[PDB]
Amino acid sequence: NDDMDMDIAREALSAHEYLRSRGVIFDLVIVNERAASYAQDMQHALDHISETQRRINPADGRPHVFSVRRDLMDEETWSALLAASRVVLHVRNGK
Amino acid sequence: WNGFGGFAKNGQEYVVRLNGGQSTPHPWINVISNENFGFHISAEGAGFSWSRNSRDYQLTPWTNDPVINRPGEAFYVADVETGKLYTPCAALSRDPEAMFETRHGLGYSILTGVADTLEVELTQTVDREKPVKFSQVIVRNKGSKSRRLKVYAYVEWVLGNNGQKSAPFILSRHDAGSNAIFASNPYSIDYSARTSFLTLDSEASGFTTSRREFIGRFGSAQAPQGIVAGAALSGTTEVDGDPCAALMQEIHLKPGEERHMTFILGDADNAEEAEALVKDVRQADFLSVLEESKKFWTGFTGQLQVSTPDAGFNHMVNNWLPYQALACRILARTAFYQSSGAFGFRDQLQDTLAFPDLARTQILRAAGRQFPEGDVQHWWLPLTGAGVRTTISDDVVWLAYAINQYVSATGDAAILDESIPFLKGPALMPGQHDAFFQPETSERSATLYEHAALALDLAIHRTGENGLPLILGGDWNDGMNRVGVGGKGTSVWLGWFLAGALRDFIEIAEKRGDTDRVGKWASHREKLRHVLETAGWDGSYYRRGYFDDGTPLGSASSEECQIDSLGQSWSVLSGEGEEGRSRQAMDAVMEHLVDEKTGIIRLFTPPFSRASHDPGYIKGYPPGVRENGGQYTHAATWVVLALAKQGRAQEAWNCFKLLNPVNHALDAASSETYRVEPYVVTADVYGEGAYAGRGGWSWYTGSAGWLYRAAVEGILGITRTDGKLHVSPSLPEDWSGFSIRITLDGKARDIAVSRKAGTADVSVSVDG
Repeated sequence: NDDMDMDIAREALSAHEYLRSRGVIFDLVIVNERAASYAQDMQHALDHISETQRRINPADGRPHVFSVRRDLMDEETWSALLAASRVVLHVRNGK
Repeated sequence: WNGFGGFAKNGQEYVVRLNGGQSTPHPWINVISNENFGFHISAEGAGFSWSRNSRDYQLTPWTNDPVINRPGEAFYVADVETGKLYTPCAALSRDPEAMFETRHGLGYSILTGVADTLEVELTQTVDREKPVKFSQVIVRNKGSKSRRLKVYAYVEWVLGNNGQKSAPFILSRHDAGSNAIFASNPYSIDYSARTSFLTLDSEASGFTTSRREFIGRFGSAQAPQGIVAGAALSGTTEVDGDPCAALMQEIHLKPGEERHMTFILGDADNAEEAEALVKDVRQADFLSVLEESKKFWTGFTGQLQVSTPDAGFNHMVNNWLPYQALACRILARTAFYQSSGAFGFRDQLQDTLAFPDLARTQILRAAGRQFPEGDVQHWWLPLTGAGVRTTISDDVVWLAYAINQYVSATGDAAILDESIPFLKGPALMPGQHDAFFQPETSERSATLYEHAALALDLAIHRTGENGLPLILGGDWNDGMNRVGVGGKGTSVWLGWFLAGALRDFIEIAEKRGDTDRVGKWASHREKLRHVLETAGWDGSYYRRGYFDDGTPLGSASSEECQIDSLGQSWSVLSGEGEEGRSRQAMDAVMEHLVDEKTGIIRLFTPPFSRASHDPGYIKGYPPGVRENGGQYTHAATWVVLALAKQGRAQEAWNCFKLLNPVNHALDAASSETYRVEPYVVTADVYGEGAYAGRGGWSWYTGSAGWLYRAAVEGILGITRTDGKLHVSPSLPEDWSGFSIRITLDGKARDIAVSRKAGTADVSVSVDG
């Protein structure tokens, strides 16, 4: 929800691919909490770096990379997704 | 009288006695259920609660571990001053100087533990209609000084299909005005509005909804750690990684009086509905429902009573077989080993065959699931109904068998004319054997006549070049799959069964009136029987079928599956065939029956060791277990029925005594190999390898009802032909006479049968 960090995303996806290589399987979901002012810009920026990892895995459906934006999808579903996550991290409030 | 337990007379109570530390070879469970609830309790500690259906919905973890079997529900009455704990369950107390006695009755259990003059009686029962379970704890002191004790009630909340998935997403709350603990699982696929409650009929001193604080590290069920490391059970409200419920009550009992307490566990939809339920239950009484359940089970099981000289036979038939049938293949389709909560089509068709209105309800429910193409849904869910549509062949004609048997028994033609809507779906794609999807109701109503016609036409269209019905994807024995799949896999059992069904369908069609179809049925019957007597004989016994390569199955020319018994039994069970060929088939069946040393009835003499035609995944079974050349009570029940029907009664009863779990190898301690409860019938018995003589997968078997029918019609000889009870007695040489006590329409008869004939009320011949 900052748009200045633009660096923890690569570290998070690197952690995701490292853990998927180590043996454990988990889904990496990124949430855009910003409004429609720069939601499309943030989506493009994150796609430009996640397109090299969301490609289909040879012999393993869709890889464990998900991108959602709070502006479009419903607030109740957003709360449900946040609750269902076993761990929540904020780009601004930690590293 | 065994080294672990036996009966308590009348065949209505089983009492198992143990010391502190010993255990049964396997969990000796008893299942108690209702229309929309159920559980089962072992002889040393267990419990498996489910609101709507098992597997998909469950309350305690279902660890089918025969060696460990960690209990899910625990009750501790530990001492405050001394520190030595006590527990009615035998699997929790490790004190050698303890006496445990578990009584399993008709719908209830009572566990009594005596250790150092202190007596604890735990009575588990269920409430009818209202889905909820009651546990009465009675503490009795016979010493000389007043003792202070704290009663515990521990159970871990897991909801859904499997554990360690919904554990981080279970919400637990503690009621303040009511002594209750509520658990919910909003993070669920379907059952998300259901909440479970654990309640006490008095003011609970403390509560703790956490396994980390109750058991925690460095502990177990026998050593809860938190029980002895202090007593300040903190009230846990925050959601942790392990959900449970613990209630603490302080009691000070003086010698001479008994302390009574009641714990309540249940599950229901909606928070306010659960609140109303717990409010009603808290002032509801505990005994009255117990005598109500006892009276219900006594009345239902008391309709048919016997007085045969055999002590073991007088117990299974009187109460245990009908009780197991009702609690396994009627109400709760789940045991400690197999948990299949789905309504199997053939299962629901064949479960209700020894009785009256229950068969009508089951057959109408089965008719309610049918596709206009001809095929039927293999199974479905009680609520949603979303099941599967597979390529199994005999399922459609099993409904035909059920309807013709019901017509033969009752005779009411009104059931033949009922409104049953059709369904619709994506049909089938010729690259798979089954599909899930979701069936949707339609607006094309018909009656049982059109459903039977559609099923029969589907069977006719699904026929091989040799005339015998095709196997397509499989048959009753789903292990023998991958024999068809676009090929020509025929069978003789299916032909026998279809001939038996049409033998009365021609009569019912003639009564109704249809010539264009009765002519087709007559032609098909003639062709099929001509095939059977021409291409259906091996020289000394009937075959089983033919593979896609044309290699016969059930012949002596094969290296595996050389002699079968299903077709041989169904040759006379259906009714057709020659007498001499039938006798030769029975003589061949005697080959796999002579193995009295093991004491089983094998299905196929050569086990499927290697694969030559890929008869399915049976080759995956170890050689000598289940259907891989092992024993199967369902198969042998038809064998003993055929033996009784043909005339050989002495051999029939001799084989039956081998089938009866009572007086079967394990009598007191003479055969520990059996390893399974002898008061219920099992489905799998092993007779090969180092585990020869070991049973398996009891309780949840489709053989209890068939065995009851075999006893009633074959051994006892009483039958319901048309209204009046027909008596066809053939007694062995060690019974002399007996008396059958039956009730029907409120009229009770006590027919006393002597060596030849006779009746207590007045002298009359047989079939009177």
